[PDB]
Amino acid sequence: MLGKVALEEAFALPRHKERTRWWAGLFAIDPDKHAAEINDITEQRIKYMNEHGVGYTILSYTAPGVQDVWDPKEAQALAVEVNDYIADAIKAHPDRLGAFATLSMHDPKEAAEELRRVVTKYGFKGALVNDTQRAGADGDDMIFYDGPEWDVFWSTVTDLDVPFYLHPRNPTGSIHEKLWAKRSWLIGPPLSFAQGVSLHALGMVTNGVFDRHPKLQIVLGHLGEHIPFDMWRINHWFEDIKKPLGLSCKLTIREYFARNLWITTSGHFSTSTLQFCLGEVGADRILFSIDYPFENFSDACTWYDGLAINDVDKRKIGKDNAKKLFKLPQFYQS
Amino acid sequence: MLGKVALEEAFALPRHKERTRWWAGLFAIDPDKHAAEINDITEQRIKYMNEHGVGYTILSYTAPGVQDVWDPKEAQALAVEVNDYIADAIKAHPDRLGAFATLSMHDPKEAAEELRRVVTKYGFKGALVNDTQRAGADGDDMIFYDGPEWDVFWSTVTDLDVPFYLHPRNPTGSIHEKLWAKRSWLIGPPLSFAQGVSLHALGMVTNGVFDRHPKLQIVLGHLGEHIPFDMWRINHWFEDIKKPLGLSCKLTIREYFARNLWITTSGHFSTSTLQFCLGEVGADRILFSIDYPFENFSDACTWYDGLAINDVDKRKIGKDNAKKLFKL
Amino acid sequence: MLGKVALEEAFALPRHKERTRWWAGLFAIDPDKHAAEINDITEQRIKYMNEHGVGYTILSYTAPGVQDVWDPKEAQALAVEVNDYIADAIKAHPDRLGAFATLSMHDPKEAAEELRRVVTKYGFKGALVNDTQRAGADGDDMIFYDGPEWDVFWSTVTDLDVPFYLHPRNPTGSIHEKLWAKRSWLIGPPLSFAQGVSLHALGMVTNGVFDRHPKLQIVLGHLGEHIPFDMWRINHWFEDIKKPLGLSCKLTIREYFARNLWITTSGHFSTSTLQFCLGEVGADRILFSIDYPFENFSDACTWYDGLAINDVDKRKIGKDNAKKLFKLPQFY
Amino acid sequence: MLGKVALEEAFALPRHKERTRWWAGLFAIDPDKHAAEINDITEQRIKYMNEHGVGYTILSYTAPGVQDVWDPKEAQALAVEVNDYIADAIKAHPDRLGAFATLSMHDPKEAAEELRRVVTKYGFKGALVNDTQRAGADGDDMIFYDGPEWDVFWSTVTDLDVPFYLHPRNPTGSIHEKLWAKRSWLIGPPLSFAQGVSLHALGMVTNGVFDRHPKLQIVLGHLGEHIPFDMWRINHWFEDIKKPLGLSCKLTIREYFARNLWITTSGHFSTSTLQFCLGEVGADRILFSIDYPFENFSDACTWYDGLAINDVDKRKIGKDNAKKLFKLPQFYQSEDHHH
Ligand SMILES: [Zn+2]
Ligand SMILES: [Zn+2]
Ligand SMILES: [Zn+2]
Ligand SMILES: [Zn+2]
Repeated sequence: MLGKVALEEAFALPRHKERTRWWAGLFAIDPDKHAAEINDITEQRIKYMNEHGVGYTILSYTAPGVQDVWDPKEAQALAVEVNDYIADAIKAHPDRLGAFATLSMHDPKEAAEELRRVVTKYGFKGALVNDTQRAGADGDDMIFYDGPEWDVFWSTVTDLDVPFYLHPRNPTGSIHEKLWAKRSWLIGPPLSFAQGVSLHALGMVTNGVFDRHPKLQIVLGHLGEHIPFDMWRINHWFEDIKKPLGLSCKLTIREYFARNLWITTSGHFSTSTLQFCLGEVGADRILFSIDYPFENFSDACTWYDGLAINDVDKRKIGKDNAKKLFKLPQFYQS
Repeated sequence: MLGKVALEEAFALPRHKERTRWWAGLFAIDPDKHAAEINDITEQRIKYMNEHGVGYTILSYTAPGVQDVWDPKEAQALAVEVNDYIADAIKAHPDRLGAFATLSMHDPKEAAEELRRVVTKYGFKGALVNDTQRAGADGDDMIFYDGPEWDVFWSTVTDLDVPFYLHPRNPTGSIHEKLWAKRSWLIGPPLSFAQGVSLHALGMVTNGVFDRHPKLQIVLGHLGEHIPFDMWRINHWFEDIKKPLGLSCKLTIREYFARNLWITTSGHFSTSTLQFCLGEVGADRILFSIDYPFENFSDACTWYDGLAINDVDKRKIGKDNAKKLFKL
Repeated sequence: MLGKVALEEAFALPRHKERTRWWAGLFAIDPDKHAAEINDITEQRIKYMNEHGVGYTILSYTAPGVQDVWDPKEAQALAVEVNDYIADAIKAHPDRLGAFATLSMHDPKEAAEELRRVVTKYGFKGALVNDTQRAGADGDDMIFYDGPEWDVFWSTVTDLDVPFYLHPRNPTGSIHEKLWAKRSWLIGPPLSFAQGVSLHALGMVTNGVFDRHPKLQIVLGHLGEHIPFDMWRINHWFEDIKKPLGLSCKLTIREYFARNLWITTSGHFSTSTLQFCLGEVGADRILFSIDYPFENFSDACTWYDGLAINDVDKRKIGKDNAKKLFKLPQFY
Repeated sequence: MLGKVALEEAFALPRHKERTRWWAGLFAIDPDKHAAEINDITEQRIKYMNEHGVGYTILSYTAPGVQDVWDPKEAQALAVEVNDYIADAIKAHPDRLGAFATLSMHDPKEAAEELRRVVTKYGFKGALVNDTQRAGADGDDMIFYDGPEWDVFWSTVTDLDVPFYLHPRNPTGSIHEKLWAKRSWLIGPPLSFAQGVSLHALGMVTNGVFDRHPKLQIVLGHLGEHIPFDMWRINHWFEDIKKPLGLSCKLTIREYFARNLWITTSGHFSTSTLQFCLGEVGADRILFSIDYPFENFSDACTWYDGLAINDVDKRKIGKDNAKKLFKLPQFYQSEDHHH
């Protein structure tokens, strides 16, 4: 399939040589290759897109990124620097590249203003945030976005009518020490990533974010970070036990997955899991994505192009869902 | 289908009735009925079994159980007390009721001896443990069982050749405060339970427990506590990235699910997820279970009895897999 | 779920006392209740709709119906009689009942004119035809609609922009005797029905009906009459073998199922097969239906309402697909 | 996966090479290659097996084969010729090649005697028959095997305890004229094949063949010739409607699929349909198959080797179900010449 759209696609700031090499060494068997590709915006990245039937990618800042920065002024300065950098870096290829906003999430009003700045000025397509904001004087705390103090931010997101991609981050601080340090091969894609995002997303559900902000679109990578596996079980326990005991969110978990939540295929090129999600989530709410350069184009795209599924859903998941959700202009081979 | 076998089926101690009823306020819409049913062994429990086609259930101590007790002497005494209690309580129904061992997991040698004691004396079918053992100052510490100090325990488990059921427990202490207190509707079946068990089970995988103890059978409830959903993703990251970087476990995740792991249908009466698991896990390693009394018999058994799947797999999952695994 | 739409729902003419008795003797355990329910249009049928959350049903003439009549003038007269009868019988329930055209398919131009007559005069939502038209002396011949001479009829269907539901018919004549008489319990839903419809519908594909008429919408019951089970196998043999050897289809079989074909859940209340069809066909092309009164409302509707599937597709399949495809107005 | 076993794998007689090459013009893009490969037993065939991880194949006579021959004496003589031919042709490779019996099915006792002859003398693994036997004048009649006169045959099959593979055959004669001549692109794999076998197999079910012969094992290719798609629909209509009206078979359709029927993956390299069949049929009754040379080894084996399903079911379907059902030699894989 030509003209696919992918949107969990990372870049790094070239000056961050040590940080990029550190993350590369934890996520890639060839870390110098990883570094070259996460730094490149317009050369190898577009050659891969041309080679593998990808018309358009929406770029986002690497994890942990700004969500690792616990000093609010340093975090804000890095978010601004990243946003200005990537807007300029993609300027030559508006037919191939868009960007998501990078945000410091220490303060709701500040994040709202920066999101508004770069969506309005640069035409960014939404925001991508690496789960909770690392915080505290020494980086031991974390900020979730499901409390009412974030209403001023979520109302900006819905006023702009752009999605928010809730990406994972590595575990840090006392949580890292107590749960993960002694089984550290589970940090990242094997388990820790999905546990963080699913906690936060279901926090958004059960703490009323989607009730207060019913137009809000939240995107989850990796086929939904475990959640569809338990769609039956979560729904049974919410509807039959937790709501009788006081849970007051207005809709069912299935209704939130129909109206507010999306899942992507990033890093999860599983035909069997995708077929399962056709039932539990539905092709209208599933988006192709790669997770480049943590994943390579060939793996994602040979898998997707090879899917022996119906042509309507293959087109929707491959590009047409994203074209409508992100209001995309005509892009290469759209 | 008649003669079904279920094995994530809880009881509590009668002397804890008030405590039991207090805690039931968070997960039972009728806490008085929940306390009555969890304390009952041979009356209502067997009546439900007879009415819903359950020939045999293996009973286990309710969560958090002994894993909530951070004083080692008190924990050990309670495990002993519970094991003797349930052996005596079920003794008149050998054809309908078995038991899993209850253990204090503060000390590997201590836990191995108590497991050996009750398996040999009472014919218990295995052990069931509610995830990590609370310990340390004020019970804020957590004991996982994937470190080398637990080899002496796992060696006793395989010597006895009985399975070990890794059951969830609620988050406690500072972890509870940091992650769950502000989104507490997610505590239990909605999310926290599976996050705990999958962390611990995949710690056993990656820290080599099944390589040092290849006979070991670990049973997971709730269709595998998220793990089968990511069978492809875990496998890809383990084989293609983590092992080249240094991960040293000898088998693939799929190989551990064929040799060492089992999943049950407890609290997960999902034809959709079960079908997905038929491909990713396989009918030979899936066991029916209920999670009574947090779940009721009618929900679990109406679902399973109505499953429109092939005859041979339905019988394997409903009873024959468990008959052979636990040698009933 | 409330407001469901069903559209493989049959009626008979009340004067046909014996032809209803015969058909019921093969496919119904209570011939009395069957006759009473297939004859009813506004009473027990709306009672069932009210008890089971069905907002609207599109009614169609029983099988084999007009396709059993090999005398063209008797066949055309029955299609006219049926079309006037049902349009009258449903007129006081426009928020609950619609109708498909009944057609004699002896002649493309004749059938076209009658379809245009009843769509224009009564607002019928399409046509429903019970597979091939019996023809010739004794009625042993069969008229298929995939030849170029049917272009004027399919051109009418796409001009009116209404769907054509290709319903099964029993096996008759020499074919019945040679293949079905000595294994007659397979006649109908067990096997014969799907073998007829799949032959005809795949005839339309490979003889170019959808290439000449790209806007044409054909609806198949019973989750597609076996075809989705072989979507991979048909696709492989068409693309890799039949097309190098002459098959001139512009599109793949999957593309025709995306653009021209639909399937319904009539008489196939199988969660297993539906889930499989979400992959092979897709929720946008699947329609709830019952096959009343051969099936009862309770079986179809307790199954559908109970489906533990995503909310978007449950709404689309249950009602919203049909609302858009049949340009249904406000109803409940 | 090495050591895979396939068993819908055809050959033709060399003396028919010109007729074979002609007919391949309709179902092979390179009919010269098709004729060369369907006529070869030990060279290219085994080379493909070596290259693609196939340890063992059971060979059978191509369709329509003896079922096309409506003179009973000619058909019997051909079946005998074919059986002696293939037994001799495969005899040096017992760890790579087995054979199914080829039968004339004009007369039950004659067919039973030939099946017994070649199972006993040659160690054939079962029978493979291309649906109904052409009979009568002009060969326009059809002999089905679900009537009571075939009981003597099915008792021989269960006494020998070998399976019977019910393979398709092209439509012929008047049925071909009436239904398929004007939509000839549906003849074969696209539709006609499955319609024939499913009618015949469900005739066996509803006419009580598996009640009179409960040990009988019938194998269906192409993931069951449509039938599992309608497992729910067939079961509902059998149990709730047709049995009250007089259908007298004793078990459900699911019970026959657990006890008497097998399906193979021949010509149906569909992860989607296979997964569906895991639920409706179960991995214990599913067998890998290729349908060579109509299908090529690369298509079947790259698909099967790439399947991301649980290890145990993959081994059962790929070889272990067949190793037990057809009593393959222990250590046969030591001869697999794997690359
Ligand atoms: Zn990522
Ligand atoms: Zn439990
Ligand atoms: Zn009907
Ligand atoms: Zn074949």
